[PDB]
Amino acid sequence: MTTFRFCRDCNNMLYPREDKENNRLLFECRTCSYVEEAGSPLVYRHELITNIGETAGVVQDIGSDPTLPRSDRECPKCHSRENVFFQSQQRRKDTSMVLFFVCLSCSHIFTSDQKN
Amino acid sequence: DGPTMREITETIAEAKKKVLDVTKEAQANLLTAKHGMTLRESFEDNVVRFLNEARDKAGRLAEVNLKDLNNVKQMVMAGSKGSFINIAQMSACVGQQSVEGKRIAFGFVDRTLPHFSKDDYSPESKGFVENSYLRGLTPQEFFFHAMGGREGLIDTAVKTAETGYIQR
Amino acid sequence: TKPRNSKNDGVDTAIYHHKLRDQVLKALYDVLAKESEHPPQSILHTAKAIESEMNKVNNCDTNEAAYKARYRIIYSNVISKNNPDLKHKIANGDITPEFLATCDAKDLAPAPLKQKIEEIAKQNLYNAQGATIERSVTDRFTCGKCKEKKVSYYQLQTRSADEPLTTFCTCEACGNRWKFS
Amino acid sequence: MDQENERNISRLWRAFRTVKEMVKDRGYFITQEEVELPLEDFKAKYCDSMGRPQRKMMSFQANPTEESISKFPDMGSLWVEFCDEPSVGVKTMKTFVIHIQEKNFQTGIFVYQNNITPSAMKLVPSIPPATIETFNEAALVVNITHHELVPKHIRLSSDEKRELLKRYRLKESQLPRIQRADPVALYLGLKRGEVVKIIRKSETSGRYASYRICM
Amino acid sequence: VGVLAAQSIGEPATQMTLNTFHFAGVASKKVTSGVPRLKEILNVAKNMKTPSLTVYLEPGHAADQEQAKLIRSAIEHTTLKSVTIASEIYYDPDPRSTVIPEDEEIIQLHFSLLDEEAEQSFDQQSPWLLRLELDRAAMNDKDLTMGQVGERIKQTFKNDLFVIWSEDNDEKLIIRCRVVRPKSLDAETEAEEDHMLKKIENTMLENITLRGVENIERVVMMKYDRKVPSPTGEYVKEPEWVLETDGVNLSEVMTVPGIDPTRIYTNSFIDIMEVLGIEAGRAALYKEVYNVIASDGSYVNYRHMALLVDVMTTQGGLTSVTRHGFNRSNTGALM
Repeated sequence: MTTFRFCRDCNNMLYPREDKENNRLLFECRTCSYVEEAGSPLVYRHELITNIGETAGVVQDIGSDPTLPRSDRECPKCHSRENVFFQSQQRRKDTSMVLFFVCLSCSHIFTSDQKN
Repeated sequence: DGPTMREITETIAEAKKKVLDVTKEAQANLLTAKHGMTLRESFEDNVVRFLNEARDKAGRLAEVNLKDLNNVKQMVMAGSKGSFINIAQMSACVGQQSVEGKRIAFGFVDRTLPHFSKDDYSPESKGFVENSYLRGLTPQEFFFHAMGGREGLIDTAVKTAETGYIQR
Repeated sequence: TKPRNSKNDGVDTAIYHHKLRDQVLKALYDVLAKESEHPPQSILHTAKAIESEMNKVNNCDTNEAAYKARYRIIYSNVISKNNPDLKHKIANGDITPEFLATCDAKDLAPAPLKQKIEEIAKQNLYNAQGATIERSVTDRFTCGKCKEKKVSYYQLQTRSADEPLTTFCTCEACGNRWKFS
Repeated sequence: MDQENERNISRLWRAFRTVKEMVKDRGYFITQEEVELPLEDFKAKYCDSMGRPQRKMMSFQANPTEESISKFPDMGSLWVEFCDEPSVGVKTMKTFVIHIQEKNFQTGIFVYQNNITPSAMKLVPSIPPATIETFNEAALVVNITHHELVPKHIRLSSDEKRELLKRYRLKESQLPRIQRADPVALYLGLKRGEVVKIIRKSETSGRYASYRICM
Repeated sequence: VGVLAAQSIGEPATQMTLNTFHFAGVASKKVTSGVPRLKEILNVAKNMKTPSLTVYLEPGHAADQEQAKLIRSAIEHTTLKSVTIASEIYYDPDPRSTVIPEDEEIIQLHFSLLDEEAEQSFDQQSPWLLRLELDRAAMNDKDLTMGQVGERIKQTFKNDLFVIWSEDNDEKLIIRCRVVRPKSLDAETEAEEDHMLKKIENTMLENITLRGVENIERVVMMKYDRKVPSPTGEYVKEPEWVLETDGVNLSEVMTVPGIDPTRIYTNSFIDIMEVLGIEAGRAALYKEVYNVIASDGSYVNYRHMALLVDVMTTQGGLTSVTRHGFNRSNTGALM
């Protein structure tokens, strides 16, 4: 997973370059003389289809939203029976109807799909 | 008569239970997507089919109850005014209001009306009228029925002109 | 002590004075004997048998592309670390040289990859189907074509609200359609 | 034996059968056995030791039947020739034209594989009264006339055209018309001012006959 | 009879609006029919909303699903961008060895399986890689063998991209696509490695067709119920497998072996007119008009529709009912 690297001088992103006589990769800033040594042959990455598990999104202070439903399911960690539950907040067309539960006390996230 | 009302309510209840069970199955990632058709579409298709069959069966019970000296039944039998759909709606139940071929979509964010809770998929929350014209409509199903009627009103009012141009 | 190979075992690989055959035999013998405790003589005989079969089923001078493809398939199967048992079998003789000559790429895979392959094939065959428009079943209307009462329905408020709802009935046994209003 | 070899061989055999069907439909004399030649005999005859299709030996001359001559006294022999080059050069077209002219043939069929240079087709209409027609190979694989939606067409003689025109009391500019680039017109090789009869099925009368003119 | 036919056709067209949207009750059947479809038929539009094409298989292969799926794979358009779960542009400075253990196993396979010319061309492989993690399911769906399809056509097209590729048995299907360029490239050119290779990589994903025919986005399997005379003489119902596409290219689908080239049909009568003739176009146009009228349950006698269709296709071509078709005719000036 390629990460942007900024020059330590002027915060500009570092462009790759090659060293033929030593055959090694370096990152240089086109505005200044800073040169740093590349730690991996991985500089860029272009994935096509996202195999990302669906995420509940923002969770902070979600228990104060009064338009969000409730349930009496039991917490797997703190053994509490009060929690908030909602569907996946990522708006893809093909998302399944798998729930997400956020516990009221310990703020623990879990799902209704207990696949082993 | 009262017994016919009893079977009507029982049929409505059993359809509601079937829909609830399908919802429970789909919420646990156990439901299987149908042939060449998304999971959400499969859930919606099951719900719609269940509710429509419930309305039809209740209507047929209420129609079979009626005697021969009923005036509406006499008019329908003669062939002059009405059909069994009219009898079903005035007596058994109105049914499922739709808009553009689908149930009442989410106009707000993740609900259909401020009186519900976010991510609600129950039939009564998505435009199902389980009452009748003789019993009376509650406000939400009244609103959904109003949208259903508005669609056809618009249809007539404009496609008059389009058809006129084509005819000329 | 040392990795067994053509140079280590001191076995000549130039028997048919063919450069391509010589090097492919050397490579296959080395990869077979590197991790095998079996005596080298029967290994060399098996190598001779398999190369003779390769030559006789397909001439290299006329089908060098197919020869290279077959050699690559077999060699990749041999090197495959996921299923070491095969290098036992070819050493043991359980897999006949003719079977390797004729077998496809799939069958040489281990059992878990096989099972995944049939599962993928079944899922694809299921996913190539179209949308099935299953309609509500009822037994009241009589069809005019085959007179089988298994006629589906659909009813809606489509005509002008000055008139009642409109129903359309389609026979699922013959394909007849009609309207009532 | 790469798959592309037998794929191309099969498509070429299909095109050959379709061309034979077309020549038979134009009124010429072709036996039924020759139309139904199995691909094994085709491979045995028109392939070399390496399996390369030898198109140059497929050129043949056809002659009209007794019936066609009786209906069309002006009809004459036809020649058909295939071209091996992926693109037809000017010299090849000139050689084919000269061969047709010295054979004194009234019409010829020149089937090309991929493309023809503009200078080559410059010579197409330069040999009256002979007619030169070209058929791209990719468009002769499947016979168009064998579809279900295509009714059966027939060509009409001068006498039949005159009799119809008198009987319906018409001038030729009032009949329905059919273009030149129409695929069935190319199949039948209709020229300008020729009338084609159509036989069709009908829910109301069973059979119905229409007429059209090539414009 | 002209005004009689026009009135007969266009009176139910006025009431047709009401029940047009019954097919709106099926969301997955978003196919134009009703008022817009009749409008498009009359205008002879050259860009339909939803073109389609229905293919009927051979008599022998009709009852079995397997030959049907082979044909379906042989028809649908397959391109490289569709078959790569990760066609990731990676830095490939020294293709001799890598840090990732997964590709290391594949390394020694071909490094002991490359010819002398490949040994010479080792230096031609780009300092960047198209590293292809290829999805197993998508590759097996189209019956696509890794080696032959992956490399034969790709290297034959322009001799532009060579590959180190593994046999399908590895758990992670990894291909190393390394483009091939002459060493005679200019110093300024050779410095701008990324500049050439990103562009050629995009032109590589987008413009390489592994298998199929162009413009056909989807092909789908369906089961239908034909009626056939039984050997005793009566008519019996018999099932069959057909292929319905989403997108039309009739000149190339017609010649694919393994189908019935005498029962193919599409709802785009202009293509039928171009390929099969004008009478075929007339029959297809009649089927379209009759379908759109009768899909509402209304009945209009045959003579009216026959007259309209004959008028629309009497000049040797499709003459639309607009000013461009009728007001450009040869009729009287005041008319």
